[PDB]
Amino acid sequence: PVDMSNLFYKTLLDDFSRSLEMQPLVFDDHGTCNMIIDNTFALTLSCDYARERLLLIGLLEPHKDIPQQCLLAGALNPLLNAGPGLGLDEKSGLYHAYQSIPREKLSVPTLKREMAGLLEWMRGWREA
Amino acid sequence: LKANGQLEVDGKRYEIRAADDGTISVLRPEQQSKAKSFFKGASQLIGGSSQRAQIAQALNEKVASARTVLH
Repeated sequence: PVDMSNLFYKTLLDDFSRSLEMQPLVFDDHGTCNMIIDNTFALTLSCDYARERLLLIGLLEPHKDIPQQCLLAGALNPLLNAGPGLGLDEKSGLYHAYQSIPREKLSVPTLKREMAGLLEWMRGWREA
Repeated sequence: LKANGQLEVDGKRYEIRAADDGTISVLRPEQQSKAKSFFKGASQLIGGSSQRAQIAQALNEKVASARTVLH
């Protein structure tokens, strides 16, 4: 049978959409919700049901000549302050920014705060 | 019943839209290819993607069923 508790993420997403006063955002049949923010940033919310967490994932766009050592220092950010991370996806060759929120900690204000955090992290890298 | 949500948090306002092919076309053209590649790969990023998609599809079917009960 279907584990109905896994609809928690959708319920949250509906409440978030209501807060944003917008047509409801939806998770697709891969458990993801792709969004464009401010006609500038690409962001995805992804439900990791097995690990009981929601992922916020963003497309990073560092300067072509940012030293890889700088990006690797950035990669430690989650350790330093529980903020967003970064890494290289080898399938696409694109740098990804990410934040994970355990199901236990999800709420509409937490999701809002963490999305803004991710966005500002993306903004900093793109213009560094 | 607007497509463009306003996320307000910490003295900032962000406009959110769902990312369909239409909304991607509005990005600057020099931004679109990477955005498309990012979105295409995003749902496969996390380990166990097959099984996650099986779960997601089943949940969405249940949601569709609950709507039919009302109607």
